[PDB]
Amino acid sequence: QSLTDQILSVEQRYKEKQENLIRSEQIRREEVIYNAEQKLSRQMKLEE
Amino acid sequence: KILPLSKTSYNQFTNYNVFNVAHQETEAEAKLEESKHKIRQM
Repeated sequence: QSLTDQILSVEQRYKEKQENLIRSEQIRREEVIYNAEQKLSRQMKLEE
Repeated sequence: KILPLSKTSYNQFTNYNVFNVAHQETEAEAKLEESKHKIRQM
């Protein structure tokens, strides 16, 4: 029963390293996209 | 066991992290301002 409690605890710890992974991937794709949107702003250089 | 049936109501998907939602853009003006600037310049 303790092992079950261990097991669940560790499973939650495994999720943490994987939340870090999901956020790493999700945040990163958006970061690339809104680096791409810098060209919206270069096309604002156009306004300039 | 979700059987989301109600003839009187509709259930909300109540698993949404309300704290990180309801901030997309549309912003037609993001580019129209530039179009219009050029037009004003014209």
